[PDB]
Formats: sequence, structure tokens, C-alpha cells
Amino acid sequence: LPNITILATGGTIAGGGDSATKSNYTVGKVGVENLVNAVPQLKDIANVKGEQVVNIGSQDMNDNVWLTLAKKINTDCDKTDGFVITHGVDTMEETAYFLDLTVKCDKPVVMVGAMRPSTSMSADGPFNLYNAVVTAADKASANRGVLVVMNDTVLDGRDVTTTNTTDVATFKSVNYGPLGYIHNGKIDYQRTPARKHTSDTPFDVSKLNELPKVGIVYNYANASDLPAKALVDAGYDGIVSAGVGNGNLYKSVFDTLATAAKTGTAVVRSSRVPTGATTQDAEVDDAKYGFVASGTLNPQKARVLLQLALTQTKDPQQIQQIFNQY
Amino acid sequence: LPNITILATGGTIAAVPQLKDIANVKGEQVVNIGSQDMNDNVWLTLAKKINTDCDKTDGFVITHGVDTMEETAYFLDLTVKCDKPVVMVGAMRPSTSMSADGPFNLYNAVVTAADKASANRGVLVVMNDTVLDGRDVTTTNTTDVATFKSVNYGPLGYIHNGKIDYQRTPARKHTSDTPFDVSKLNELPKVGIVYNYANASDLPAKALVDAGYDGIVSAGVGNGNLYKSVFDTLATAAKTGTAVVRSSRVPTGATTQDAEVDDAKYGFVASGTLNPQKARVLLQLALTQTKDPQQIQQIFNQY
Amino acid sequence: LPNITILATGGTIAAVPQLKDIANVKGEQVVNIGSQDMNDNVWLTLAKKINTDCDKTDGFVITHGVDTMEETAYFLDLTVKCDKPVVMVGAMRPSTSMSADGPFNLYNAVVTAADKASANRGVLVVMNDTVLDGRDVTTTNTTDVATFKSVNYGPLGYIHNGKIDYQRTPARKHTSDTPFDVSKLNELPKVGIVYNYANASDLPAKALVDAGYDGIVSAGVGNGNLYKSVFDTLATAAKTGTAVVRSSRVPTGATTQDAEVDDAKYGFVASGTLNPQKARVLLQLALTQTKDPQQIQQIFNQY
Amino acid sequence: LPNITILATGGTIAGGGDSATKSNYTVGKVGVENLVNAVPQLKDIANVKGEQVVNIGSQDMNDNVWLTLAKKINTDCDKTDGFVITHGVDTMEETAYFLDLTVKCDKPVVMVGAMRPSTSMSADGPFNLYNAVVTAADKASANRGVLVVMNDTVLDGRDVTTTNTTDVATFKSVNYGPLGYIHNGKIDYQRTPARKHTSDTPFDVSKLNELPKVGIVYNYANASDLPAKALVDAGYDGIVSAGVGNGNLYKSVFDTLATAAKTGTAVVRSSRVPTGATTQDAEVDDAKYGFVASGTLNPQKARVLLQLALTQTKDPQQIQQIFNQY
Repeated sequence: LPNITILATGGTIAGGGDSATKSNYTVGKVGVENLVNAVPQLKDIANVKGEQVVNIGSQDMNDNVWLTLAKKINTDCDKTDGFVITHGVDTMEETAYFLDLTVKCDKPVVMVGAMRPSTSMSADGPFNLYNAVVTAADKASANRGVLVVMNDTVLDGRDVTTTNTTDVATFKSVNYGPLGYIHNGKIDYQRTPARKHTSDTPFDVSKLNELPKVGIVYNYANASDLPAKALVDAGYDGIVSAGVGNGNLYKSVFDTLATAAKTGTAVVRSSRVPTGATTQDAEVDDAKYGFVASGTLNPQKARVLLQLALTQTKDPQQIQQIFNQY
Repeated sequence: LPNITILATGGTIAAVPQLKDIANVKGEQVVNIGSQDMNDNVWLTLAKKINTDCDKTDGFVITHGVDTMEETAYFLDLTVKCDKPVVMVGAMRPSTSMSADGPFNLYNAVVTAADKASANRGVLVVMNDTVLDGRDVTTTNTTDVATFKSVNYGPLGYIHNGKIDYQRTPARKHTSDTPFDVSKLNELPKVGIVYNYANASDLPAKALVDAGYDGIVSAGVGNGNLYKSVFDTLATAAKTGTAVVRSSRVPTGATTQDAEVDDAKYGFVASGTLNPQKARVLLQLALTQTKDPQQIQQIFNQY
Repeated sequence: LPNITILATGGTIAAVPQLKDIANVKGEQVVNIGSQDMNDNVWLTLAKKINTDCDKTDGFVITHGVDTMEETAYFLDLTVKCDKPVVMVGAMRPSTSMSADGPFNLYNAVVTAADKASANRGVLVVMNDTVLDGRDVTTTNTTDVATFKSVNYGPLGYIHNGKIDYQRTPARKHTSDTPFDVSKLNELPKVGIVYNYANASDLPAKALVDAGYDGIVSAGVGNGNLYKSVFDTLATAAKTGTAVVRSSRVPTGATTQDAEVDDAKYGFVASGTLNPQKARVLLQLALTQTKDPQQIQQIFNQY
Repeated sequence: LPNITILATGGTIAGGGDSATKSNYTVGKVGVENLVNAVPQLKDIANVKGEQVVNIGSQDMNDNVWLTLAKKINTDCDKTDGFVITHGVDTMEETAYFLDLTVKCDKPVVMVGAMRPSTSMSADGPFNLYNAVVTAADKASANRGVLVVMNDTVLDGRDVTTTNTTDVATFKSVNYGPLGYIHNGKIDYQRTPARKHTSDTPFDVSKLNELPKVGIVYNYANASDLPAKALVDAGYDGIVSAGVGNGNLYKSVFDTLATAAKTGTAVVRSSRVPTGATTQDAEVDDAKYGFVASGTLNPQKARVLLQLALTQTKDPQQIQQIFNQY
């Protein structure tokens, strides 16, 4: 049986409320030990080692937790046969992407969470964590880059997102689909992400103690420029626009982002729109303004790629080619 | 044959000879913007031009860019007092394109503006052979012609062969059943939207608090949750006399109460199924009436 | 606290102490089959046991296998004359499984059977935190817990924290608004379903015509279309005195009239949004009343 | 510019009604020439050659049309740089699969159709056919097996199905997702089907003038055994069950299929259910009855695989291993 290391970070899978019925819960109160002992059947498929790295809600996920996970997975690679990372639902898609571009362990790296707290009736966390371990233990999971395993389904870190606020089935690769389905502890793998991941990326976080500063700004009718401006006045290395439709920007937001791209801030056009690419060649001259199209990356994911891009180049056209390959 | 007025706003759709088959088709250009530049002033014009010109026509069609169609449909849904069909339409493909979608969309928007059954269902969006309510409807894909969907409660009816089988009607109060009277107003309260993600900056939310914004809507993570910095700045703003509504960047499901955020403790308002841009619509109009978190939340539970 | 009766039928769900929090929970085993063996007789029992025991309780919950839940919900939807909540529930995972779905499903089915707002919405299916109408609801995935969806018109409301925000109600006539009275009947007309695909055999459709089947439903291709052999055999059957309803194997959208099939020329009935198994439900009950293609089609347009 | 051969078979893209508005149309009336000249912009991306192979509605698709297409594509492979196949919507998913297992031309083979007739307002066929040609002309489309190109989206022949009866967006790979998206005549390919296709399959139709006889039977409440029986009395080589839920069968259907599997008929359990696998190890003992699980193949697609399986073996366990690899 293979050696599997769980790195716990908290989330709802390690979450707790005074009632199994009521929807009221808090997170950061429940240790990995508890999670493992709530899933006894684990000892049938793996030798499980729990380390707590942090205990937080993922709404509170941040750069320094990201650096710590990659360095740790990179460091501990050859002392285990795979990792599961227990994590909150809320920014799971952001952390899966970041580790997808930064881990050089091509052994299975599998994120799992849960939507209902550990205390609640028909809690999803147990079967979810079991299925994370199957996937982390399956030799076929290797070289697929970093994975999210939720609701019997193996999702790639790049395309996976949360679709619903409350649904146990919220996790979906809404653009290119899942990689495989888990039935009875086996997986029929039918897809692997083509975009470059893990040991095929030039991104090395082994020495960074910081990440470039990149903010997200939202677009809508009568959008204030004050958020765009506040980020510029702080001298931000990059900004991502959550554009409307095909990555389009309200007049006021557009002019402030035009200016900043010329004083050398990286500006990436993404979209608030849940599926589909922010394309080049539509209503925006990218090459004129020194803007980069996000493609299928939603704003929070374009942030991750851009922070990582900014550590190699501040050049608009090389940052475009990074958003075309990763 | 019905008298249907087309209000043009611009967008990806701006000649369909078969309209004469179904209606007397009179048409006025209100403005000609891309809908990414849609603003409160266009909104107040549309609200008034429809409230005034209601007795004059049997129904309305509003050609609109696709980008902010869901913000304008819901605004008109809460401000319009005409319970004759009001139908918004756009197109994903240009009029100069192979298989442009715009022609059939306009046709089916006029079928829908002319159907007596379409009355009293609130402001509607007709795209891709589908009648959608102005509240739940949003754009799900950056380029697909089938982008427009009621992703929480689903569509009101399908249009086939210029006929509608209507199996649903929105329960949330719309049009003449709302206290939002916009006929005297020449500006709406200033409402911002801020985005949550990992290591979220508090500078967007601070900038808005510094301008004396009436309202701020959080595009939270998951179930409306806030990064700590933003939670700190907004917790402060909710008693500065800035109204704070928690919504989600997640494109379906409700931002609920009774989760991880004690809303009464901060004077925060859960948006329900209102995504952020839609939440700003209701939050703006709520603030023409009250700044009471308790009473703002009562309006999020009724419209 | 409401008096809620649970009718057990078997399935993947057949001890939730928190039920006492919300209702007086009395429970009777009507039958214990897997729902793949669901039949007309179970259906007539359920219809009668609910029509009789209506005055006796404040609402109903029916534990059912997931496989044929959408056929039984729609049958009960057209036959039940109790306009008190009737709520069907099952589970995708066994009760002996990690994270079994069944416990919370039953809980939320009793929340829904006990909500006064749930009255007069027809027979409901409550799965995965969601209230779905018996007509539009179907299973979309062989193993996912989120399988049950109203794929054409969407759900009636979401259940959160034992509360329902109901934003929709089915317009198609249900329960006491239908002429289907099943209280005297001990069998339903024999209706078959045949499948269309490439090089489709006419032998299924022929076998059914040879038994003197009252009705045959085509799982057509695309918009209800038929392979030539099946079209020939069914064109014949529609004037043999076998009623023929065109539905689709395609899991969403309506089988429309005015497409490629002249329905009046053959005496065929377009199913609308009724998938084949649901179409058999309505076709069976239509034939307790008429064999008139014109009048059968009128019932497909109303229920 | 590359040499692209269109093989026309009819369908709605070659369909016609007396009114652009009304939904009334017939098919089999309009020639390939017409379709090409309605898309002038084609000459910008390819040298287009039209051959009419048949003019029928795809509701009328059959074995002999299937054999003719494969033999033809196989034969004419090295006399062109790619094929588009214009086809009806209704059984497009059945023909795409069949050619996916039978063409040994690893040059792009791309099926296209349309939902609105050629005569109708905002007809989809023109842009659809243009996008079929982009895809057929794109070197990256080679070795992806046979494709369906519909509504700006490149779908694999194995997983692609029609989801809606009337919607221009009906074509979807509802299980594993699309392969790529088409914007402005370019494709970002992010996936390739893992299941074995084209020149990796043992299936050779180069000499067959017939295909084994395989029927589909539907399951539902109070399901008649008479359709199952009629297929047996005709001595059918195989039967596919459109089961309920996880590929389950009503009592009466089950017993007749149990009998036939023992007199040597191949019986495959599929599902009427639109997405998800008919799994082994659920409520049915497959190995006991000599039944094969379909996996993700819907009934019409399991038919295609089974007809092709029956031409190599009548053995239940080898037919299972074929449904596990193809």
C-alpha cells in the first residue's frame, strides 16, 4: 500500500457547528487527526501521514501559505508516494492553479475539501477525503499536474472552479471537462490537461519569500475608477480586470488601466463571466494598449498566472505568450 | 397586429422584413453606446421613456449590448410601471457576420413583445429562442450564442414557430408591485463592487469608503465570504454609514445568512441569488428609500 | 408541529433523530421494491392511499428508488387530489456508505412536506437541497448525488437551514385541476416505448402493435424524428387504433409540431417537453378518457 | 492552402422550407454545391471539393451509409489534406462514433451539421460549415480521432451527443468536455480523447458488406418484455438495454436478456440517463449473467461499439475488455 501525506490547511472539511441540522459553522477549530479517524476505511488503500501546515478558512488563503505548500511539496517529494491537501472550498481553485504552476513533484498532488461542515448530516468530507486518497494513490494520477478531487470527480487545477455557493457538486472544469470519474475506488482517466504544468513551467518559488503585488478590479454599469486608481497609487506590479462579456471594460476603468500599462504595470483582461475565453482580436486593441488577454482563466486564476509571470518579465508580449502556454 | 416600439441602445446587434408579419414596428434610438459603457443616466432615461410612452404602445423591445444586459433588465424590472411586455434583445455575433444571431433574436423578441401572455411577467430578456426573466438571467459564456440563462430558477418559456408555451413566472415582486419610483430622480446612490480572492487588497474597498459611497457590494468567495483585510474594512464601513451587501463571485446559488458571517453583528445584507452587479441594482434602489441594514435586507428578501 | 406521513417504497435509501425537531413522523411501508421494478399497481396503490389518507395528515413524503422516481412523481402529480405537500425522496448512495445522502435528503423532504408554502405546487421531488416539480424533474447522471434536475424549466426553490425561498410554481395543470380520477381503476392502458437510432429495427414497434397495445411512445432522434421502418410501422399503428406519441431520446427540449413530421396526416401526438417515460405516463391516463389523437394532443398541451 | 474534401449525406444544413420564419422544413432536396456557394469566404482557408455520397435525413442513417463513408475516407485518404462530413443532427453522434472506430485516415475527419434549415433566418449551417473547414484544415486536428464541429466547439466523436431538440448549442461532450474552442478561425486545443480511436483500433470494415444485427430496448416502469423477445426470436447477434439509473432493467426485460446471453446473444447494459457511466459492481452481477457494462457510452453509442465488437468475438469477457479500451 502506498505512502500518502495529507497537508491540512483547514477549510469546511475541518469545520464545526453546535448543530448537525443548522447551517451555522466556523473553521480552524478541528485537527487533521480528527479527519483521518472519521475515515477509518483509509487504512485499506494507504499509509496516511497527517501534517497541519495552517488551520484557516480559505477565504483567508494568502501568498505566504502558497509559498509554504509548494516549498514543502517540492522538499518532501521523494519521502512519500503522493499528497492530498485538505483545503477550503472558497479559493481551492486559486491554490490548485498556483501549485499546478509551482510543484516539481510529478507524483500525484490532489486537493480535497467539503461543502458541509464535518458535524453536519450527510457530511461530504469523509467520502471526499477517501476519494482524494484513491486518486493520490493511483499511479495513473501522476503527470496530470495538480488535481482537485470533489464529488466522485478528478478535476485539473487549471480549469476547475466553484460553480455554486452551497452545492456538494459545485466543483467543475466548466471549460474543458473533468479528467476522470471515481467509482468504487477506481478511476477511468480519459483526459490530461494540454497546457504546461508542474516541471514543464519555468516558475521557481524555491527562493521567493514574496510574490509580485496583483489586484483584481470588477467591471459593471457605471463602474467607479477609484479601485483601479487605488491599486496604481500603491504602485501595483499588475492588475487583472474582471471585464464584462468578452473581457470588456467600462470607459473610466479602461482609461486608468491604459495609463498604468504605459507607466509599466501589467494589465490582464479577464471576465466576470463564468465560462469561455477573454479573446484577443475582439472589441479591444491589446497590442495598442500593452494589455494581455486572459483566455479561459477567470480573474482570480489570471492573478495567479500574472503574479508568477511578473517574477520572470514585465514585458506585455512575453506575458501574453506565458498566458498562451500555461 | 400589435403596435410594438423598439428602443435602440446600441451593442453587438446594431432590415428584418418579416417583422411586418407580426407587428407595426416603430423604432427610436435612445442612445448608441457599447453596453460596457452602460450607466445610471441611460437607465433613468429608459425607465422614464417607457413609463411615459406605455399608453401609446401595446409592448416594448430594447436592443442592448450583451455585456450589461442582465444589469439593465433587472433595473428596468424594478423601476418600470408598464405591465405590458418589455423585452430586451441583443446578439453575440455582429450583423456583418456569417449566421448573425441578431435577425432571428429581434424577430423572436417582437414575437414575445406581441404575445398578450407575456404581460405581467416583469421585464424579459429574449435570446436564443428563450424567454428569460430580468432578475435571474445572466450571461454564462464570453462568445457562445446560447450564453443567456436563468442559472438558478430557469427560463419562463421557449419560443418555437413564433409561439410561446409559458410554464413559469417570477415570484419575486417586479414592475408595478415595487415601491421604486424613479420618475423624479436624476441620479442613483453611488454603489461600488469589490472582488474577493486570495491575499485580496483592502485598497479597492477603502477607496470606496473614502469617496463616501452610499453602498458597497462584496463579490465574496464561496458563500459570500470575505478575505480578512476586506472583512475589516467593510465591518468598519457598515457603521461609517456605508451599506454593505455580501454577494458571490460564484455564478450560481444564493449568498445565505446563518453560514460563517454573523450579518446582524456587522449590519451586512446577504444578496441571496443576486450576483454582485444585480445586487448593486437592488442596493442602489433600496438606498433611495432607507439606509437601514435591517430594512435593506427586507428588500433583498422581497425583490 | 405538523403530522407528516412517510410512504416507504424501497430503493437506495431504505434513525434520523432530528425529524422530531420539525414533525410528528408516522411511517408505513406500501411495498419494498427496487424502483427498476416499479409498476402500474404500485402507482394505483400510492394514488389511492394518498387520496384516502389526505384529511388524516398535514403532508406526505414518499421514499422511492431513484431509477423511476421521475415516472412515479408525474403519475402521482396527475392522479393525486390532495393539494397538501406530497414529496418524493430517494438517495444515490446506500445508507451503509460514507457520507450517505439519504439522511439529509429525508430531513429536507420532511422540511418540504411541513412547509405550508409547499401546498398547491403539485407532487414535488426533493433531492440535493432542491425542491423540483414532478413534471420537469428527471435524473441526469447515473451516480452523481446532484443527479435530479428540472432540465427544461428549472427548480421551484432551494432549501437552506430548513427554510425554502420559493420563486416558481409549475403552470401545467396538476393534482385536483386534472380530470384523471384513478380511484375506481385496477389497471391502466398498455403503453410501450420504442427507441430510435440508425438502422432501427421495426420489430419492437411491431411486437407492441401485435399485443394490441393502447399506446406507443417513440423515443425519436433529434426533434422526435423516426427511422423509416419505425415511421412505416407506427404510421400503420396510429389507424389500427393504437395511439402514437412522438417524444425524444434527447434529454432536454420539446418534441414540437411543424418540424419534419406532419402529425395530423398520421394521427401522431407531439409529447412537448415530456421525455418518453413521462409521455407514457400522460398517454396511459389520456387513454382512460379518449382514443382521439386530436383530444390526446389537447391533453399533451395542458398537463 | 490545404485541400479539403466535403462528403455530403444531407441533414438540416442541406434542408429547406417555403418560409424563413416558419419552423416547417424537409431534407434531401439541396446539393453540396449550394452549401459551398452559400459560404463564399471558404476560398480564404481551403481548396474545397464537394462529393454527394447520399442525400437523406440522418433519422434515416443506416449501416450501409456507415460502411460507404469509412471505405471512402480510408480509400481517398492520401488524395486530400482533410475531410468535413455534412450530416443531420439526429444520429450525428452515432456516425461520428462509428467513423471514430473505423477510419484509418489520421488526417482530420470533421462532422458538421445545423439545427436551423438553410432557408431560415440566422441559419447556423454557414458559420458551422466554415468552422468545420478551419478545424479540418488545422494540422493540430490530426490524430484526435473523428470530430464533430458545432457552435464554435470541437467535440470528440466518442463523448459528443445532442442534448436539446431545437437549440443551435445542442452538441456537447457531456462527460469529458470539448477538445478545443474556435475563435476567429483559430483553435486552442487543450484535450485529446485517451480511449483508443482510428488506426489504434482492430476494427477493419474494408471487406464487410454487412454489420452484425444489434437492437436497442428501452427500460421504464411496467416495461413490456415484447421488444426484448421480438429481437431474440429474430436471432439478433446483440442487444443493448437502455437501462434506468445505473443501467438497471425492469424484471421482465432482465429475465429475457438473461436467457439470450446464455443462448449466446451479446447483451450490453447502458442507460437512458443522459450523462455518467453504467458501472460494473453496482446492483447487477455482470459476470454471473454474461452481461457487459457500457461505461460512458449511451445506448445508441454502445450499439456502435457492440456491432463492431461482434465482428471479432461473441465472448462476453473480451467484449467487456473492448468496452474498457474503445
